[PDB]
Parts: sequence; C-alpha cells; structure tokens
Amino acid sequence: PDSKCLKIKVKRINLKCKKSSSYFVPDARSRCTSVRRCRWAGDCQSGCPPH
Amino acid sequence: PHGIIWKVSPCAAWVPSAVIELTMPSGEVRTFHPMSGIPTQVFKGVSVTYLG
Amino acid sequence: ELCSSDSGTSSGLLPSDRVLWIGDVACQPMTPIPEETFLELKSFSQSEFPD
Repeated sequence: PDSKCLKIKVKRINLKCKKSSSYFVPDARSRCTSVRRCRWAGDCQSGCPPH
Repeated sequence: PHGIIWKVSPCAAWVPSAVIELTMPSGEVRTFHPMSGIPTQVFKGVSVTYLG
Repeated sequence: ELCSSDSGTSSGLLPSDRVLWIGDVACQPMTPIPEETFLELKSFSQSEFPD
C-alpha cells in the first residue's frame, strides 16, 4: 500500500570553485659552501670542466 | 694588461629594506640585513623579516 | 655477530681485503681552542638539529 521516502536536506549555498590541481609550496633558505684547492698536477691545467 | 675588474649586478625591483641589530637573551649580538619579504639567513631559529 | 671458525684463517696470514674501515675519515694535527668557542659551536649544532 505505501513505502518509505527519501529526504534531501540543504543548509547553505556558497560560492566556491573547483579543484584543478593541488600542491604544496614550502619555504626555502640560502645555504652554500665552497673549497679552495691548488692545481698541483695536470687536473687543473687550464679550466675545471674540459667540455 | 692593467687588470681592472668591474662588478655589475643587474636589478629591477628596488624593494625597501633596513638594518637589524638583534641581541639574543643569552648575550650574543649580531647584525643582518633583512629584505621586504625575503628570508634573511635565519640564525638559531629567529627569522625576523621586514615588510614594506 | 659471532667469530665463526674459518679454514682460511688458520695459516695466520690474512690478505688486505679482509680489513674494512667504516667511513672515510682523515686526521691532522690540531690546535687547542678556548671553551667559549666550543660551547658556542655545540649550542649552534644542537640548535640546528632539533630532531
């Protein structure tokens, strides 16, 4: 004779946007170091990188 | 022959900056030059930055 | 873990490949430094490694 129903409840209708992509951008700093050496051989004749 | 050396540094931002003489509560006193929104070589966790 | 018996170790002469040095480290003569510099270095090291 009868059956149940299906209720739909709506609370808020806000203006949002879609999700095209997602990523995380972390904060970075400045770190560096070096070393001073002498030629003392044929490894540093003219330049450091040959080609 | 002479050996004159020039130092060029191009820049097209011209953001405001200042100097900061920070003194830690332990007793150490150091100085550094912060920029407008740019990290300033954080020393022992402190990352005080300047905004323009 | 255990020092198991080996037939090759009975002759008493072991080749050089059986000697391992964990890590690459070299030494040199040093100079004594005051305690304040060492304390500051230890503080900076323990501050840069909070984990």
